[PDB]
Amino acid sequence: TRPNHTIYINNLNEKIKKDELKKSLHAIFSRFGQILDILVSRSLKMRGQAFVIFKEVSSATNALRSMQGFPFYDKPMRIQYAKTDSDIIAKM
RNA sequence: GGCCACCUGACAGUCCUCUCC
RNA sequence: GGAGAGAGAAGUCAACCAGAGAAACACACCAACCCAUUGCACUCCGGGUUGGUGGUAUAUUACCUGGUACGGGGGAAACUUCGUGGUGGCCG
Ligand SMILES: [Ca+2]
Ligand SMILES: [Ca+2]
Ligand SMILES: [Ca+2]
Ligand SMILES: [Ca+2]
Ligand SMILES: [Ca+2]
Ligand SMILES: [Ca+2]
Ligand SMILES: [Ca+2]
Ligand SMILES: [Ca+2]
Ligand SMILES: [Ca+2]
Ligand SMILES: [Ca+2]
Ligand SMILES: [Ca+2]
Ligand SMILES: [Ca+2]
Ligand SMILES: [Ca+2]
Ligand SMILES: [Ca+2]
Ligand SMILES: [Ca+2]
Ligand SMILES: [Ca+2]
Ligand SMILES: [Ca+2]
Ligand SMILES: [Ca+2]
Ligand SMILES: [Ca+2]
Ligand SMILES: [Ca+2]
Repeated sequence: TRPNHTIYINNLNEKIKKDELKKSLHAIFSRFGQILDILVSRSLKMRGQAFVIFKEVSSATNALRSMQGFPFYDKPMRIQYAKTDSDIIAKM
């Protein structure tokens, strides 16, 4: 997609509990820039996926490039820019 | 006296309907 | 959301009333597995199995203790005793 503040991550290990997943995700993407929020749900349609909202688009980009395919909980991470702005960025 | 279905009724954390706030 | 009412599923129960009073079932939540899902969201929330926990279910229908209504005993009497849905079919 086109650059976005938020990156969409899928092909994540569905067995990891929400709290732990969000914490590890925060630990791995922290270095690219300030993270405004990380959204994760284990519902039928959202499981295996996560939305990491960066304060700066440039951070979404470096994070996406450097971490594409990163082995996370035994599965290579797939990353794309989110198709639309996350509410906090849009309502901003 | 027992066992199954069924009938009437008592009981009425889900759901539906109605009234009021 | 909340408060009433109707109906009523599941399940338990049976002469009626009252005091005590579980279980069953329904529902919700948690855990572990299994199945399904590769899904672009920002109003939580897939299914199944096993186990567990919970509620003005703080219910009421078993059971328990009192009386009430007919029946069977016994006793001068007083009174004291046991028993109390409809229907068909099948089991000695
Ligand atoms: Ca979780
Ligand atoms: Ca979740
Ligand atoms: Ca890790
Ligand atoms: Ca795996
Ligand atoms: Ca309710
Ligand atoms: Ca008001
Ligand atoms: Ca309210
Ligand atoms: Ca209410
Ligand atoms: Ca009713
Ligand atoms: Ca019934
Ligand atoms: Ca009671
Ligand atoms: Ca009780
Ligand atoms: Ca129970
Ligand atoms: Ca349940
Ligand atoms: Ca699974
Ligand atoms: Ca698909
Ligand atoms: Ca979208
Ligand atoms: Ca939205
Ligand atoms: Ca929600
Ligand atoms: Ca009798």
